Amino acid sequence: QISVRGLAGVENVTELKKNFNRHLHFTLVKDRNVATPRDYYFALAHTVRDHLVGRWIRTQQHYYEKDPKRIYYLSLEFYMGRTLQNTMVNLALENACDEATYQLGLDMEELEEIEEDAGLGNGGLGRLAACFLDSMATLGLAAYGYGIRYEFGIFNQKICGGWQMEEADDWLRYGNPWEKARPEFTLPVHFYGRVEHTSQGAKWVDTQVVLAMPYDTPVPGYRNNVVNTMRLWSAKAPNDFNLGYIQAVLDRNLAENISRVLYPNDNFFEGKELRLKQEYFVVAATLQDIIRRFKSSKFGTNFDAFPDKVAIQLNDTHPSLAIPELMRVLVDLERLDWDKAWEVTVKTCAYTNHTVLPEALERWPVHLLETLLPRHLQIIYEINQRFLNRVAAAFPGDVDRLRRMSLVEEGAVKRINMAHLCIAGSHAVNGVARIHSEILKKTIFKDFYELEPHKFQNKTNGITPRRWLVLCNPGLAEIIAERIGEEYISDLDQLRKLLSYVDDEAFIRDVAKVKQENKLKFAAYLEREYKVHINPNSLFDVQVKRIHEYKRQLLNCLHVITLYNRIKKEPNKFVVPRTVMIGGKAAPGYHMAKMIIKLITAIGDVVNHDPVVGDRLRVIFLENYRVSLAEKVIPAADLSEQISTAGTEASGTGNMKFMLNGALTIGTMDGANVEMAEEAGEENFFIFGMRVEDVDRLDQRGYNAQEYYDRIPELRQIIEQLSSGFFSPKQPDLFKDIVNMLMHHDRFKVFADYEEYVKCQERVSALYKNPREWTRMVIRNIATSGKFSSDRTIAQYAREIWGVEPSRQRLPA
Amino acid sequence: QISVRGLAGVENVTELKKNFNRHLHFTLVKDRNVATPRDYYFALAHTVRDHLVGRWIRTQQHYYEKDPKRIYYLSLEFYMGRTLQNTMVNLALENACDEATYQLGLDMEELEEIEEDAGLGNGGLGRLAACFLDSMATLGLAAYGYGIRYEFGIFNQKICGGWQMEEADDWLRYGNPWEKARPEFTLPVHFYGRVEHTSQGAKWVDTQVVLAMPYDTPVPGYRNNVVNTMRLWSAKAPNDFNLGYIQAVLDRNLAENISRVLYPNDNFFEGKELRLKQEYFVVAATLQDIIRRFKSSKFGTNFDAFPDKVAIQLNDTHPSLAIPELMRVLVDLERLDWDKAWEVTVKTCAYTNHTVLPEALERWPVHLLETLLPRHLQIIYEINQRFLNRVAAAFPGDVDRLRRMSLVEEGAVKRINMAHLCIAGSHAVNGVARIHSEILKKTIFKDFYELEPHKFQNKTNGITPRRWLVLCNPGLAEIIAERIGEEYISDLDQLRKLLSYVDDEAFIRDVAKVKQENKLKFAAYLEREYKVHINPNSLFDVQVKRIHEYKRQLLNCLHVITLYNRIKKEPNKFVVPRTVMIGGKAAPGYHMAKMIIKLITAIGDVVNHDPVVGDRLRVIFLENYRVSLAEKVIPAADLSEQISTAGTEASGTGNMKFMLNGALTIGTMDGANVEMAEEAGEENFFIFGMRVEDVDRLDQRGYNAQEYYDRIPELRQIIEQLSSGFFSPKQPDLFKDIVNMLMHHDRFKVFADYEEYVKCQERVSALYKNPREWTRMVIRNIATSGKFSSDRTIAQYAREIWGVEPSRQRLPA
Ligand SMILES: C[C@H]1[C@H](C)CC[C@]2(C(=O)O)CC[C@]3(C)C(=CC[C@@H]4[C@@]5(C)C[C@@H](O)[C@H](O)[C@@](C)(CO)[C@@H]5CC[C@]43C)[C@H]12
Ligand SMILES: C[C@H]1[C@H](C)CC[C@]2(C(=O)O)CC[C@]3(C)C(=CC[C@@H]4[C@@]5(C)C[C@@H](O)[C@H](O)[C@@](C)(CO)[C@@H]5CC[C@]43C)[C@H]12
Repeated sequence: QISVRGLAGVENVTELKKNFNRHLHFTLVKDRNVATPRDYYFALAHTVRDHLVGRWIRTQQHYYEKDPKRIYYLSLEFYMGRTLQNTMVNLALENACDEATYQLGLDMEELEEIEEDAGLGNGGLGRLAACFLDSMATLGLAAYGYGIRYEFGIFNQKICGGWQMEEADDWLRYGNPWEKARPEFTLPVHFYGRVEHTSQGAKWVDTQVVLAMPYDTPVPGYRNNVVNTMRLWSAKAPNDFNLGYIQAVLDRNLAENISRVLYPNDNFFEGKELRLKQEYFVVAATLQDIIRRFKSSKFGTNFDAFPDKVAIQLNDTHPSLAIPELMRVLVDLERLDWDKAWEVTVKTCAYTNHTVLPEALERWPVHLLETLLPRHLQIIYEINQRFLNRVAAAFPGDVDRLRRMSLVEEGAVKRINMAHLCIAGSHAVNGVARIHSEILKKTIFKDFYELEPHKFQNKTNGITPRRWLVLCNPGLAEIIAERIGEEYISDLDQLRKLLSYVDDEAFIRDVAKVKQENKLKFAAYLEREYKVHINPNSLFDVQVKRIHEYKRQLLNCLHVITLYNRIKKEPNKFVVPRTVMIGGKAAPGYHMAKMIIKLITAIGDVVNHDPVVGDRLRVIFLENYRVSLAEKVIPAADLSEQISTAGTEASGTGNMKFMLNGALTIGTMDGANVEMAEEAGEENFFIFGMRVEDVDRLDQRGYNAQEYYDRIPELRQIIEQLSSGFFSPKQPDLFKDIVNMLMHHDRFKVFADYEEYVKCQERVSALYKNPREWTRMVIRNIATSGKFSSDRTIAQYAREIWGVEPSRQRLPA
Repeated sequence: QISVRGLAGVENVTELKKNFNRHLHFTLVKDRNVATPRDYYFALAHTVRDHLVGRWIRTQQHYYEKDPKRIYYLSLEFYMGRTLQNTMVNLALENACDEATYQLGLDMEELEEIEEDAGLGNGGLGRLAACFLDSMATLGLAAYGYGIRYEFGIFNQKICGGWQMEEADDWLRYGNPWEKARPEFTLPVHFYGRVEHTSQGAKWVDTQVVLAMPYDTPVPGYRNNVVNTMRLWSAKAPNDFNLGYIQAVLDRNLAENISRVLYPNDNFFEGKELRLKQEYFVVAATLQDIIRRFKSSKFGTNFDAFPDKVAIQLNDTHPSLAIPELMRVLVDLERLDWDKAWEVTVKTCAYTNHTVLPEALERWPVHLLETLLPRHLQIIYEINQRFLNRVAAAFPGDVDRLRRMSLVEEGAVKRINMAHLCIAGSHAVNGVARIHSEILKKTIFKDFYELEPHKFQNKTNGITPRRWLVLCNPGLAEIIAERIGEEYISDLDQLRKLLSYVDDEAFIRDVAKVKQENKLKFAAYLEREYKVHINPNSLFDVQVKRIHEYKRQLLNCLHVITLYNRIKKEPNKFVVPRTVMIGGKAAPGYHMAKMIIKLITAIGDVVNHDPVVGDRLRVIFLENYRVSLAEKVIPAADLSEQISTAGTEASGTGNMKFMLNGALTIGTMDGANVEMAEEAGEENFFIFGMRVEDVDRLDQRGYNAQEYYDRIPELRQIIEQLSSGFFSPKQPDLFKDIVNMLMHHDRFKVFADYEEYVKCQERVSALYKNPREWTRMVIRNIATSGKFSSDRTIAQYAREIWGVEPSRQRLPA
C-alpha cells in the first residue's frame, strides 16, 4: 500500500506464502481447518524469523573475523514490546508479508495483535535499553544486550471497581518464537560461602551454585543486514542439588526463583535479598561470558588490551556489582595485582544515572552483602579505603568530605552506596539530559565532580524512529517521505527540511488528516476492546507514564475538576471539547499511587455521566499501559502532558514520542522538555510553572500549601469537593489521604504550579479553535524532533565514552 | 547394510540430507564449524519428526471420519526410552538415514547415543505401557496414551563407594523434539473445596484450580502409516493465582509441583498427598478430554452410547479415581440418574492388576480424601453401600464377607481400598500371566470372583518385537529374515518356522556368531564408558530388574559366593568362566535394597582382585539400569536370571526380552516363566525351586531358616563370611541387617531354594561346555517366543475386553 513499507515483488510473496504453509504444517502441526489466528501469527513469526538467521550468523561471523571493540550493555530491564512488525520493518518485509498474508486470506494487522509484549521492564529505563539496542544495530556496533529472562514481566493491570488489580504476566505461555535457548553455554554462578586466605591470596569457598542458562534473541539493524544479540540469563538448579528425595527435587525451585519475576518498582529502591541475587546473577554470568569471549578471540593472558576490546555500560546502579566482580576475577582468579586490575576495571566500565530522587538510590545493607557475597564486600571495603586516601590527599583536613564521599554509609544499619561505587570504578558518568547532568555536578555528586571533573558527561536520551514513527505511525511516515524521501528514518535530523513546508497548504491538510485518522482508529479501538465511547472531534489530552507523585497526575486531576466546575457554573457557554486520557501502572506496594488511580476513575464516574456536560468533557483511565498500548495512543494524541515538578524527571522519553507523532506539549522546564523547547522554539511549546531555581527558593522559605488554598477560590472548591465526598458519595472520606498529603506533606508542590498550569491550558484550548495554526505549530515540532533520535544518543556514547566509530554501511545479504 | 532396515534409495537420501542441513541452519542456528554431535542429533531428530506429521494428521483425520470406538490407556507411567531409532524403524527410514548421515560424514550410531531416555516409569508396569502403545498403533487401534509429563523421571543412579546415589533426571534440559505443546487445549482441575447440597443435587464449591496443559507425542505403528497420540499433562498455575505481589508469583510453583517428579517406588505404596494429587490430576484432565471428544464427534446428549464409543483401561489402581470421577461428571454435571451413570461407568472401565504383594496395594486414608476430594469420598461411600447390598443379597447372613469385601477398611485410620473400588466399577479385571490370574481368583480377590466370576480374565504380558528385537538386535533379526522373511516382525508366531533349522549347521553357526558379536560389542561398551574389563569368552550371567527382596538378587549373591569359595578350595580345577552382571535401581527409601547393592559391589571388590580367580569369575554391578541400557545388555546375555520366589512376580517382562534375544533362562515357576517353559518345553529351560504349592506348605509348617543353615555346610560358610567381615574388612558388621533378615525374617525364603538353585547352575555350566548343544537349545527358545509379543496381548485386550477388531491394513501414505 505505502512506499516506506518496502517492495511486494512476485518472487518474495510466493516464497513467503510457501514457508508460511510449511511452518503451519510441520512446525505447528495444524491445517487450515483447525488453525486459529494464534496459529496464523506463529506461522508468520516463524517465517519472518527464518529471514534473520542467515544475517544473524554472518553478523556474528563478521565480528569474529574483524574482532572489533565489543559493547556490553548491562541492564536488568529490556522493555522490548512486540517483535514481529519491528522485524518486518527493519528487514523491508512489511509489504511483502502484507501481500502474502492477504493472498492467503488473512489480515496481517489482526495477526500482529496476537503477539504478547515482551514486558521485561517497568518504564523509561527499560524502554531506553530497547531503543538503544535497535540504534546500536542500526549503527553497525558490535553490541550485546545482557539481562535476565524473567518468566513473568511487568504485571497486567486490571481495573476493578476503579482499583488496580495485578495479575501475572505469563508472556511465555504459548512460547516465544524469537528466542533461541543455548543450554550448551550454561555457566555457574556462586552465592554465600566464606572467604579463605592463603599464600596465593583469597579464595571464595563453600558456595552455593546456581546455573545461568542463556537465551539469545536477534536484534536487527535498520536495513543494513546487521543482526546483533540480546542474551538473557535464566536460572537453573544444578543436578546434584540437595542430592528426602522428592523434597530435594522440589526444592530446585528455590534456585530457579532468581529469574522468575521482574520487580515492579519504577524509580524506587527495595532492599530485598531476591533482588540482590538477581543483580549478582546477571553480573556474574555476563562477566564470565565477556571474559571467555575476550580470551577466545583473533587478538589474544594480556589484560592490558581488555579495555581496548571491551566496553561495559551500566544502565543505572542495578549491575553495579560488575565493578567488584571484575576486580574479583582479575585479582583472585587471574592473579593480576590490585593496581593493574583496577586500572583495567575503570577503563572498562561506565555508569549512566537515571534519577536524583533519594528513594530511588540503591543502598544495600552491609549484613546482606556479608552473607550473600562475602568476597565482594571485602573488595568494596578495599576500593573504598584506596578511594578515600585519594580524597584525603586532594582535600587535606576536609573530614566531612570523607564521610560524604564514602561508599560505606554509617548509621544504625551500615549500607553500601552503589552510586558512589559506580563513580569510583567508572571512567565515565553521564546523566540523561542536559539539566539532569548539571544537577548531578551541582548537587548530589558535587564532591565527586570536584575530585574528577573529567568523568562527568551528558548524553541526552533518545527514542528509536523505527518503532516510534515508521512502525506505529505509517501514515505520517508516508506523507513525510513523499516530500523529503526515506533517508530520514536512519538520519532524523533531515526532518528539518519539513520547515519549508510549514506554509504548504497540501502538507498542512495531510498532517491534520493523518492525526484525524489516528484519532478515529483509536476511538474505534476503545469501543471494540473496552466498550467505551469517545468523541473523536475533541482534543485528545493524554498523560501516559508510570503513576508517581513526582509525575504529578494529581495536577492533571485538578485541572480536569476545574474544567468540570466551570462547565457546571456556566453550562451554556462554549468550551473546546476534550477527551482527557490518563494511563499508567502503579507499583503494587505504592499506596498513594493506587489512590490516584482511584481518584481518576472516581472523577470519570461523575464527569462522564453528567448530562449537562454532554460530549464536552470525558475522563478515561487507560488500563494496562505498556509498549504496544503506547504505539496506539501516542499517534492519536493532540496534547502531551509532561508536568513533573522541575528537577525531578531526569529526562523522560515519552515526551519525545509525542513530539515525533504530532502532539503539542504542555510541560514544565524539566528533563528533556528544556531541550525540546530549545529545538522547536519556546513559542511552539506550552511551558508553564516553576523553574528549578523557583523550587529551591520555595524550599528555603518553606512550602506552605495553605497559602494557595486561601488565595485561590477555584482550588479551595476542589479541595472541599474531595473532602466532603463529592467524588465518593458512598464513602465520603475515601480521599482523606490525598487531601492530607496535598495540604501538609506535598514534596512535589502540586498547588504551587496550579494557577500557571490552568492559565496555560486555556492558551492550549484557544489555539485548538484555530486548526490551521495548531497544525502549523505541530509541523514546527515534528520538524525539530531530530535530535531526540537514539541514533544521535548512541553515536555520542560510541564516540565520547566507548571509543568506537558508528557505521551506516551494509553487510552483504 | 542389512535387509530389515529398509531401502536407501537415491531420491530419499538426497531429500534427507537437505532437510538435515535446513534444520541445522534454521532450527538450531548452527553451522558445521561449531556443531557438536548433540547439534547433529537434533538436526536428525527434527528431520525424522517431519516424516511423522503428515501421517499423524491424517491418522487423526481418519479417526474423525470413521469415528471408531476409542481406547484410552490411563497410566501414571510410560517408560518410553529413546524415540529416534524406534521412529526410523517403524517408518522404514533406518538405512536411508544411515546413508544420508554417512554421506554428511557422520556416524548415526554415535548420534543415537546422545538422546536422553524418556524415563517416565519405574520398571515393568511403565515399560508395559510403552510396548502397549507401539502394539496398539501397529494393530490399527484408535488408541490414546494418557499420563503425566514429569519434569524429572526416574533418578539417574550413581554408584559411590559401592553405594547408590540418586541424582535428578533432568531429561528436558536440551529440549524434547518429539513433543508438541498444546496450550490451547488446557483444562482446569479442581482440588479441596466443600460439598453443597441443593434441589439440583450436590455441588462442589470453593475449590482450588490447577491448570492441566497437554503435550502430544506421536506413536508410530510398524510400517502401516498409523500414528497415534500419547498425551501427557503438565501442571500450570492459573494467572489469578494468589493474586505481597512477589511471593504470590513465586507460590505459583506450589501448583506446578504436581507434575514435577515421578515417584520412584517399584511395587510399593506410599500414602503421600502429592502422589494423590498426581493421580487425580491425570484422571480429571483425561476424563474431560475424553468427554469433550465424545460430544464433538460424527456420532453425537446420549450417554447410552458412551461405552460403545469409549473404553478406559486402568493400568493398576493408580488411575482408580476415574471411576468416582466419571460418576461425578455424569451425576453432578450431566444430571443422569445414579443407576444409569453406574451402568455406563462399569461398561466403560476395565482394570489390570500388576501385583499380589500387600505392601504394593493402594489404601488411601479417608482423611486425605476428605480434605482433597470431598465429593469423591461421598460417591465412594455410596458406591460401597450399593455394592455391599448386592453382597448381602447374594450371600445372606455372611457378615465376615461384608467386611472383607468393603471398599472402606476399618481400623485406627480408615482407608479406601482402591483395588476393591476398581473391581466393583469395572466390567473386566485381568491379571498379567495365567498363574497370576489364578492366584487372584483363589486368594486376594476370591470373594469378588465368587460374586462376579464373569469379570475375571487373564491377559499374559508381552513385549514389542520392534524395540526388543529389530532395534536392539539387528544382527539376529537379519539372520532370521534370511531364512523366513520379514513378516515375523508384526506376526511373531512365525518364528516357529525356525524349529526346522535347529539341526542346520549354518544357522547354528550364525546364531552363535551374532551372540559373540553382541558380547564383544557390550564388553567394548563397558571399557569405553565405565573403564571395566571383562572376558568376552565367559558365560554372561545377567540379572537386570528393580532391586527388590522378592526378586531375590540375594539368592544370586549366594551362588556367586559359592562359586568363589569352591574356586578358592580347588584352585587348579577347571570351571566354566562367568561374568556375573547384576543391575537395577533401588527406591531411595528402601534400606534393604540399598544394602543388597552394597553387598554386590563388596563381593566384586573381593572376587575381581583375587589373583587365584583370574579371569574365571567377575562380578559387575551394572550402574544406572534403564531402557537404553537394557537394549544393550539383553542381546549380549547367555543366562537370564528370573529367580523370584514362586507366586511373587505377577508376570515379569524382562524374562521375555531375554528369551527373544538368545539367552537361556534359569528360573522358578513364577509369573510368565511358567508359560515360557510351556512354550519351549521344560527340557529347554532351567527350572528349579519351590512351586507355589511348596511355598504354601512351608508357610503352614512355618519357615525356619536355621534348619538350612545347620544342614548345608556351604551355606553356613557364606553366612559366617558375611557376619565376620570377610566382604567388609574395614567395617566387619556392615552386613548384620542382611544376615539377620536371612536368618530370622525372610519373607521370601532365600535359603529354601539355595540347594536346588546351585545344583541347577551346575547343569547350566555343563551345557555351556558344549557350544553346539547350548546354541540348539537357544534356537528352541527363540523359535517359541512368539506368544510373548504384545501384539498378541493387545489383540486379546481388543477382542475380549474392549470389543474392537485389530487391523493390519495400511493407511495411504
Ligand atoms: C568461543 C565461543 C564460546 C564457547 C562461548 C561464547 C561464544 C560467543 O562469542 O558468543 C558463543 C557463540 C560462538 C560459538 C563463539 C565464537 C565464535 C562463533 C562463530 C562466530 C564461529 C564461526 O566460525 C561460525 O561460522 C559461526 C558464525 C556460526 O556457527 C559462529 C557463531 C557462534 C560463535 C559467535 C563463542
Ligand atoms: C474438537 C477438538 C477439541 C476442541 C479438543 C480435543 C481434540 C481431539 O479430538 O483430540 C483436539 C484435536 C482436534 C482439533 C479435535 C477434533 C478434530 C481435529 C481434526 C481431526 C479435524 C480435521 O478436520 C483436521 O483436518 C485435522 C486432521 C488436522 O487439523 C484435526 C486434527 C486435530 C483434531 C483431532 C478435538
